[PDB]
Amino acid sequence: QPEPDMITIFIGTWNMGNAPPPKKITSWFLSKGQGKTRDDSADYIPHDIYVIGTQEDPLSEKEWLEILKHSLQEITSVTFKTVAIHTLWNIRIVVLAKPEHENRISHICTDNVKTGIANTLGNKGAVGVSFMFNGTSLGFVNSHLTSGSEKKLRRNQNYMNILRFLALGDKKLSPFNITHRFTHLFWFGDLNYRVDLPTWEAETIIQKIKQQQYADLLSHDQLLTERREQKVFLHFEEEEITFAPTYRFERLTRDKYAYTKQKATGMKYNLPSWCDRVLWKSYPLVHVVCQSYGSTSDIMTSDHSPVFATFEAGVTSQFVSKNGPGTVDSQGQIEFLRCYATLKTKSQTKFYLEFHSSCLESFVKSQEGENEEGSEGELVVKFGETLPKLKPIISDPEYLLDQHILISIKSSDSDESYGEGCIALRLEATETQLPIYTPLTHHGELTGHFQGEIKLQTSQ
Ligand SMILES: CN1CCN(c2ccc(C#N)cc2)CC1
Repeated sequence: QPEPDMITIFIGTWNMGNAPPPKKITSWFLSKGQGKTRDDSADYIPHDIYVIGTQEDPLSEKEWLEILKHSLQEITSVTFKTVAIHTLWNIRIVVLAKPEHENRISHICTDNVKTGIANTLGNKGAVGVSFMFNGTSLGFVNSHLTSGSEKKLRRNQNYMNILRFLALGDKKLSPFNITHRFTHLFWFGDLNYRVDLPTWEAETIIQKIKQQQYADLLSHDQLLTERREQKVFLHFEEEEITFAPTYRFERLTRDKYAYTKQKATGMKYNLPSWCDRVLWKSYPLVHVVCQSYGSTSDIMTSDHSPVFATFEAGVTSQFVSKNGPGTVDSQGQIEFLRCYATLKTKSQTKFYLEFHSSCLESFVKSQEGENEEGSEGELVVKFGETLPKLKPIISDPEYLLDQHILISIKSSDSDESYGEGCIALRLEATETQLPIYTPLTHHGELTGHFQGEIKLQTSQ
């Protein structure tokens, strides 16, 4: 039985509007409805992993697991295994996998973050799941962010609290938040960003939707515009949206958007919006292709429509050589030449680097770099040719070229990370000096850059 080098992952997000689902929800798992939909010829082919995010979910974990498993069994004739289920209030994540993957999945983690303080603490936040699939780390975040058209900044703050405080993945990666811990990170949910047009334009917006003319609406989508201005979701991707806004519908039809202010809305308008989203971030030069992104048309119990996304994702095998794991492979080495970090910090402390990777027996601390002043005010930390030679556990190029090195730049004074990034070892050549680059972030905000050259030696 050969180990896979690709899997397909289903991501679903649905705000259920505190109503039980209808008897049939198979269209969701089949990526059928509006948008980028899945070919009919694939309907019987199971995805490898299904990740279901709900919000305003009124069901018990048991009730929802029974509907999900029976749904997938009807579609695929496969009885899926439950990897994980985690619920915060009415926010839930379920991870299901094909039975053949049971002994490929390990290190399962779950966590939640509650957003807001006092007033604003009590129903919004996120749940997450991570695990290893053979040699590949996978993370999944289902978030229900702050509602309301005039709260995009709150949403962006909820995002930063969730990425700072959701504790998933390998805890040995202590300098790194969830945006660096996984080969593939999927973030989805009722993110609650709105189409930011005047209230008086509600019927115009509805007209545009009925004509399937989304361009003038998406140019005012707060998630796209906030992302464009680097206010939120920096270094994440989203597929092009080609489906109608998924909120706010009259229940039991999809023929009507209910946008007018009501006591039940706190006298807020809910102009038609793409509240329900799927985004991802994968390490550099790993295969990840979105194969569907859309909304269902036939599930109408909620004032939101379910959203689906599917992905091809590269995975690697759990590699064993004669040498590592449990020792170094002297035929392998990673060298760094002419490296420097450019930091936005106004501070003057010394800095050192930490290199973290599952290709190393443990993380490596560098010597302190030399601080200089950039021509436009910046701090430049020069490492020159001073960085340590990294000793991988396995030298086989079939393993080593698939790996990644996480970098943190840390203050000598405080041992606090000022910036985190990631370098792919998927190089154009071995035994050859080649440029490398990563942006550096801290709490998911840009703090600098790391650049230089790498020289990778494999056994070939
Ligand atoms: C690195 N890429 C991902 C983020 N980018 C964008 C572009 C347009 C909008 C809009 N509207 C939002 C984000 C640039 C390309």
